[PDB]
Amino acid sequence: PTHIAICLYYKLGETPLPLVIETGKDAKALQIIKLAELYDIPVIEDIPLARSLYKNIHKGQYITEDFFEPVAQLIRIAIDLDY
Amino acid sequence: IQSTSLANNIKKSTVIVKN
Repeated sequence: PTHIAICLYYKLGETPLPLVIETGKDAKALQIIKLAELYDIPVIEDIPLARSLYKNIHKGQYITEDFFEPVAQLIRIAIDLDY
Repeated sequence: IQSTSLANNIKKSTVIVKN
């Protein structure tokens, strides 16, 4: 973790809460960001949020309460970004 | 292979957060 990337997924009635589906540090983080550009997936920079998610919510885990509001804000941004 | 499997996973993502 010079570089961190956290991939969040939310789909109604499927994921009960936002789900971390993938994470990466360093080269893998860089690759995730490059793949995001290729697939036009919204990417948002937030240093303390990225660190906290990386430390606390592992791949395949749902976010916990302390993350509800910041992640909810990210998802509201994302779903209309660059339309 | 990682890259093609990472892509196949990643591509459904709603949002990616980075530092």
